Amino acid sequence: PIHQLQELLRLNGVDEEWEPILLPALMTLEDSYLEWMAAGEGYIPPRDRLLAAFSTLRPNEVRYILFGQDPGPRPESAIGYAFIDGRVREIFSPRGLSREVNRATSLRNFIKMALVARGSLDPRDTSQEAIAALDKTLLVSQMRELRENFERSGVLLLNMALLFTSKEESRRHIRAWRAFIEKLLEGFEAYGPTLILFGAHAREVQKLKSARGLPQVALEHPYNHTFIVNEKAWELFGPMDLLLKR
Repeated sequence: PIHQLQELLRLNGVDEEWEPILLPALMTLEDSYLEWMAAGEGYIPPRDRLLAAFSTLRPNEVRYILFGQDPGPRPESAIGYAFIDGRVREIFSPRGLSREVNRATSLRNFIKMALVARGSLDPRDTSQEAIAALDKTLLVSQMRELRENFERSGVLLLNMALLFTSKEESRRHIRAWRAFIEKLLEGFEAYGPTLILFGAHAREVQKLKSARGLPQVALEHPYNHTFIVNEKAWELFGPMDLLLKR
């Protein structure tokens, strides 16, 4: 069971530094569950990416924990990060945002919000035309790069459940992973990262005894167009400059 867990961390490229925090948390899962997960069949993302959010950051670099619900329904979308859609490649296109970004509503509005936050777009014109006209030499061009700048800001992209099987079971999986999220937050108490809580998650995470210690920022949810012009979102994400290429 532990041997399997250290194989799992490996398989995902997660550094040994994570073991004091990650192994206890993963040890909160029931063991029928852990054997099944070790078989690595019947769920997304693939087992070698379950822990992808932990594969670059080290515990002492985490400054923000950004929550999502679960890896979602599309296999191509789920790559082990809470908020990033695996189907996106190019952020932009000659008419503005790419097709993949535009269908991913939350990400479309988050990117527009970032463009507004840095002052590239005026909050009253965030059309695809306004975006198409902007000079993008200094901005990232790939979803890969957006996620990497999430990690350069210390943002752990954490899903409440690290795997998905089918829509109907998502609730069950979330209940299976709660103790894990929770031991996990227990481990960060000393570090004190800020929990970034979209929509219902804010209220939900209050039920965790251990979320109580950590600082929190409750925002509404980027699927709403209102999120584009929400100045608390500008204040939180602006200093990260997530669209600036490095």
